[PDB]
Amino acid sequence: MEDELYRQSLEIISRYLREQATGAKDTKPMGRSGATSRKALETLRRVGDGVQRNHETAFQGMLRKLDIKNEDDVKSLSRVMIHVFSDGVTNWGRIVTLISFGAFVAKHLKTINQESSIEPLAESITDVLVRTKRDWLVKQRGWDGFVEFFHVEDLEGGHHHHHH
Ligand SMILES: O=C(NS(=O)(=O)Cc1ccccc1)c1ccc2c(c1)N(CC1CCC1)C[C@H](c1ccc(Cl)cc1Cl)O2
Repeated sequence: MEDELYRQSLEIISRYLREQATGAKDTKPMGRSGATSRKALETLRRVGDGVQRNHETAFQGMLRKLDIKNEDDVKSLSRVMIHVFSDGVTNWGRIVTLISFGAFVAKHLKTINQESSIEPLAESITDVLVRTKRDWLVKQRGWDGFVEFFHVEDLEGGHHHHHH
């Protein structure tokens, strides 16, 4: 599961869960390798946000039902996403509906001002995505492949590291 590429994987989804819960789209490329993480946060401003208005009728069917208000309502979902991925589609655009589901669950966790429940929500997506793509994200570089399949808002090109 974990790799040196995982410092560029989890840093896309833990930062976009905070784009919709706290407004933070990031301005400083992320820990270790993170120039691809900056490029992917630019892209999710349109491709992630467009799915918060196309599939959010199904997100409320799993957030009024689950009423996610703890880290225990999130760590129980790390079994579920094994069966949602498998191949996950190699266009990477089908994974965006789980990333924008997680960003709307993170917004319901900021209605009660929690944040230690949104750290395991990024892992319930991404640590389980690199369980089912334990060599396929490593081979395809699927986080750059996500930016190359859209590029709709990465016209700034991301990159140029700051802080860590
Ligand atoms: O690749 C996907 N594709 S998509 O979502 O864009 C397919 C779709 C098509 C039409 C309408 C809504 C989604 C995709 C991504 C994420 C998903 C799912 C599919 N499913 C099936 C979806 C069709 C019914 C919802 C649900 C799954 C999930 C989330 C949370 C919990 Cl508690 C349980 C489950 Cl099972 O998350």
